[PDB]
Amino acid sequence: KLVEQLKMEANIDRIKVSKAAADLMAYCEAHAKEDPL
Amino acid sequence: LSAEDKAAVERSKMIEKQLQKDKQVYRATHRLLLLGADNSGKSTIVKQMRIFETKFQVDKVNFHMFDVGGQRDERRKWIQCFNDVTAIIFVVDSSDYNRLQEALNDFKSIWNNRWLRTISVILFLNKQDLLAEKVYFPEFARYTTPPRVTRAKYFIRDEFLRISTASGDGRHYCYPHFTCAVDTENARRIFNDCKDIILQMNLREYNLV
Amino acid sequence: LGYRCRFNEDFKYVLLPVSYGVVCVLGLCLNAVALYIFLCRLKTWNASTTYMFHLAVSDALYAASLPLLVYYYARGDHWPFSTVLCKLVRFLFYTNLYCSILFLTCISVHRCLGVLRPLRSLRWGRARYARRVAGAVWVLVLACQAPVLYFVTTSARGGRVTCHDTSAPELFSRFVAYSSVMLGLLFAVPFAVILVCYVLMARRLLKPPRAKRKSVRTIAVVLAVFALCFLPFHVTRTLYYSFRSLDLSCHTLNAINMAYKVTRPLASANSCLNPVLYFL
Amino acid sequence: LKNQIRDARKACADATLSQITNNIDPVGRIQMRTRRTLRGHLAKIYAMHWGTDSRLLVSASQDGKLIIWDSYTTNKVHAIPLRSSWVMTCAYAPSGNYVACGGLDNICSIYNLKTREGNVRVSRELAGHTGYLSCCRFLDDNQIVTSSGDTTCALWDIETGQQTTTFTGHTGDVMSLSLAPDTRLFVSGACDASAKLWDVREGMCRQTFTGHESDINAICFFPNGNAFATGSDDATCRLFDLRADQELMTYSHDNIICGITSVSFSKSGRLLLAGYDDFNCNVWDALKADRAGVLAGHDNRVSCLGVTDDGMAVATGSWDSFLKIWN
Amino acid sequence: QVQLQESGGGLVQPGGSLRLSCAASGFTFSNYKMNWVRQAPGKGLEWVSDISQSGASISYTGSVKGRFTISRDNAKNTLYLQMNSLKPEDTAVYYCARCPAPFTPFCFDVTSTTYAYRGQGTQVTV
Ligand SMILES: Nc1ncnc2c1ncn2[C@@H]1O[C@H](COP(=O)(O)OP(=O)(O)OP(=O)(O)O)[C@@H](O)[C@H]1O
Repeated sequence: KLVEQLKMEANIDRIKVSKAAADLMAYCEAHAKEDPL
Repeated sequence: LSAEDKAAVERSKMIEKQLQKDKQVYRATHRLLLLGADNSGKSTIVKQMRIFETKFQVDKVNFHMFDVGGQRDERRKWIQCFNDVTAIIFVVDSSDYNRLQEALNDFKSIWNNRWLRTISVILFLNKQDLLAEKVYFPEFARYTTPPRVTRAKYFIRDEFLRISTASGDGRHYCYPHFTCAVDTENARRIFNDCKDIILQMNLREYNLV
Repeated sequence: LGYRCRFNEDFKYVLLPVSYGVVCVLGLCLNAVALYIFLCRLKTWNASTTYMFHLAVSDALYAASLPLLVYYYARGDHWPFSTVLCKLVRFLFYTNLYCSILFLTCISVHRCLGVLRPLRSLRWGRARYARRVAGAVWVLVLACQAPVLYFVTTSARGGRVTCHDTSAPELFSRFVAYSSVMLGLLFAVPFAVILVCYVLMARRLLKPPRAKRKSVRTIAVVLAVFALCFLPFHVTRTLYYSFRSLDLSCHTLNAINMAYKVTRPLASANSCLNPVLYFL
Repeated sequence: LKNQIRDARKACADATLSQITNNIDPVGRIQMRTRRTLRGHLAKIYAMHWGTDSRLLVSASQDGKLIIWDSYTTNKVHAIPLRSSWVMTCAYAPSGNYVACGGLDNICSIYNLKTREGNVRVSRELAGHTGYLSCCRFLDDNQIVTSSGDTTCALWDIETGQQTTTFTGHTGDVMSLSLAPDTRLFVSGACDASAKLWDVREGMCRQTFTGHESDINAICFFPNGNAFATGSDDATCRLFDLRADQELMTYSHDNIICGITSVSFSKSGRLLLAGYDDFNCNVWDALKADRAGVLAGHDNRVSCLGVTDDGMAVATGSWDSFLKIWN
Repeated sequence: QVQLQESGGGLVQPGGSLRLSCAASGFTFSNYKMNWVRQAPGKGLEWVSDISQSGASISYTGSVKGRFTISRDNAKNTLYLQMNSLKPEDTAVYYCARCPAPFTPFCFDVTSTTYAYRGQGTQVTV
């Protein structure tokens, strides 16, 4: 089961870390107005 | 000061009164955690003075023992639930010398855990009738009593007490008792040792220690 | 000053003011510190903490009453302030003294029940009843020390007026009866029950443990401190009052005045050290 | 073939979060003060949950009591006696008419609050798990996702009382779970120093994240659902991205040698609130990995910590039997 | 990914000597207490050795003292079990184990049936 799961999860559509960081930054910048903490 | 608000505060007051009534009986009872191996025969001590919950009363004081066994063999996470128990009961198969090393390591890991370092442990060396007839560790040659069955029983007790006194000072204590298979007085033992434990906490909070 | 014998109380103005001043300053200092810990950096409010808080309050009130008395003693037995201030000062002095005694008694009884009865005393809830016990103690001490306001007056003898501690003349029999009753009720019973409680506590602790002998050492220390501070004070005060009620020599009265006035600083020192012994 | 996965994760790594967010204005020193102290529980608080209405919260304690508080007025709406004093999880239904719990009894007990002229009673008991119940979260009034210490998670049907699907591929006891905002996925962190993303409909594991070093204790989804955080026993919080399939941040500082018990995000996701076993709580800059505040008001151990749905407050329960609302 | 890989497993006569070395990876070596875990044909999971994070506290099973001296290298991320006095009653599989938490010598769950931070093991036959 472990090798089958590894083979299943090895074929994924992974994107660049820069894009994920930019998306997180965009969300936190866009929603910073409505965070009362 | 509305009617609905006043009813809410009244209901909260009734709930708090019930909570105080429950607090009266919660502190007057003592929780005991039962630990040991599969062959330890801890259920024998359970049925003599009676997740399995065992409730018994000695000197009008209510004791409630918990033998949790519906779990896996990885207990580093759920053992944190038994943090405010009055005592931990350890039951040891003293007559099966093959597993005394694992029992000793189990007691050692209980002793040095950060979440159990303030909880005292009552020790029951259960299978003593089998130990007497029956009679690994190389220290039995040079060991001297502080027949041979007395040497063996006190040597196992001394191994447990050496592990206990190696690291536990001033916060929790070990209470070794020599249990038999048909003992009918372990309720008195648990009562007296919990009494000593609460006396020690009392002396700590009375600024005398 | 209708007295035939004249006391050579030249020792007082040198002994009593400095002792009262030092006791008051330390007492206020460490009692304020302990109250600060209790009200700011502590949320373990047991029965012991309740009794200790009330004891600290009584000690602080005693140390607050002391400055007027050191002023009076340094003024050469002259009280030019008022006639009600003298009554209030004596009333607060004795009220705080006996409140401290009764709260030490409450601490001793609590500790005795906790040690002799570790498990059965958990059955009945007594941590919340500590506030009721403390309030009853305060009410009882105030009610018992109310006649001090009547008895203590301000009278002028020569070129100076005096803050009477005992009573006015021609009323000494009533106050000696009242003081015998008060001495009985607020010292003979509390000291005896403190003695019994700590003796029984030590006894058991001594019946087997480094902790179970350190606790006995602490018991001996606190019991000896209470005895040394309070027993000679009350014994000499009773002897002084009885011999003034009777008729004796001037030298004997001077000697008992010596002893009473030198045992007063120990009574103040009890409030001085109580915080260090019971918290630190 | 784990080396191939590591190489593929390395190939997509071109901008570290510490570098791509190095020119962002730091937040101020977050100073939050206690507003309410909830003082009705007898023993240590084990868990808490917030109602969707952002006013009512449920909590669990060692004394086997389930108290529903009114955070605005500090008044206890309910006080439910449990059959077992050993619980570790609380769940408040989104509709607010049900409350669940569980623990060493291995049973998720469900209590109906909106009864007809009757007190709160056990509506159902889900008894198919093997290990101790660690976490449970209502999907709706009829579905609840549960994790336990038998290295499995399960989705239940409350009306019938048996599991619908089981999420079995995991090692070590699953300690926490976090529902996605879309309620179509959930992540679970276990004691094998790994976290897995599950599909509720498919019942299969889609991703695995193995950055941590010890037992993962808490897990929380990012507000947009594209990331999550994990607090573990290695005294370190880390941030993982579902799309990048790799760790992005490591909220670790020296002189912190205690495990993280609770993890929560703010409404915007800028603040990561983490409870610790060193008596206190920390506020983390999620995209800068730098400290921003401390909630030092508890006395024994911060066991639970949650941020309100509208984000107006953070409630932190502790082992000192007190809950605290912060703002 | 916490990975522990061992080596040094081969058939040895009742005499002779052997050495085992586990190559730790994926975690900080010097913050954790580590141990040695033994198996055998048809029995459970045993416990042989123990060493602290600093290396100043060593504990042995009662049947291995004076024969199975251990070592660790925080710089090289390795932990050893030098076997010198072998007996035929030593055929085993040896796993290099680790405490679950740092600064924590609990190792509560080290010898469990399933343990995440344990190595695959090398068969030491005699
Ligand atoms: N029988 C007496 N003979 C001589 N002097 C007395 C006598 N009784 C009282 N005095 C004097 O009267 C003063 C105060 O009388 P009182 O008894 O009320 O106070 P006290 O208890 O003696 O001690 P203190 O005066 O310091 O308060 C004392 O200074 C004392 O010298």
